[PDB]
Amino acid sequence: KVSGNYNYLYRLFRKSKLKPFERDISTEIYQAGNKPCNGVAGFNCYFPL
Amino acid sequence: RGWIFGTTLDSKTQSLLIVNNATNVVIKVCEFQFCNDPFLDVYYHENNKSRMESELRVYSSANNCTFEYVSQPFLMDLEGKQGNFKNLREFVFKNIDG
Ligand SMILES: *[C@@H]1O[C@H](CO)[C@@H](O)[C@H](O)[C@H]1NC(C)=O
Ligand SMILES: *[C@@H]1O[C@H](CO)[C@@H](O)[C@H](O)[C@H]1NC(C)=O
Ligand SMILES: *[C@@H]1O[C@H](CO)[C@@H](O)[C@H](O)[C@H]1NC(C)=O
Repeated sequence: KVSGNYNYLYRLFRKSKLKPFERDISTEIYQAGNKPCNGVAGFNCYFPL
Repeated sequence: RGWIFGTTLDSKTQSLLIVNNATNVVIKVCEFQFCNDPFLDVYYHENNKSRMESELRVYSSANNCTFEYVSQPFLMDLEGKQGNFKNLREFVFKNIDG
């Protein structure tokens, strides 16, 4: 796609390492820093995907 | 009639759904929000009437649920011609690498 393709995604941050051959798809925000966001995704609340 | 395996058992974590039939099995994986509505009758007592057929009311919702499985029945309801020799059904469940 001349404008690029954005349908192919990857998760970035998670709580711990992945077990061998186990999917961990989830829809929520990452707890980083000192602000456990409730979906606000503000500062220190990065989207995993 | 069956067993449930999973975590938090909601439409936010991948969940199992294992139910045993007369002679079948309907193991599946889904993200159903719940299915705990059997609708117990006001006269559900078996002393008067034991009639309880297809009392499932299951998989109310399925947002991302495609993985399904069916096979032959697991439990073989058998009778020793008396209740004293009850079928000591024994099962062992472990879930290493699928
Ligand atoms: C459960 O078993 C009955 C009879 O044993 C059968 O009619 C029915 O189709 C089975 N359930 C499913 C989902 O196939
Ligand atoms: C038992 O159930 C039947 C219908 O299932 C009902 O007609 C009857 O009144 C109940 N009680 C007795 C004592 O039979
Ligand atoms: C899952 O189901 C929801 C229901 O609205 C849908 O929006 C979504 O695209 C489906 N797929 C994923 C990967 O969430």
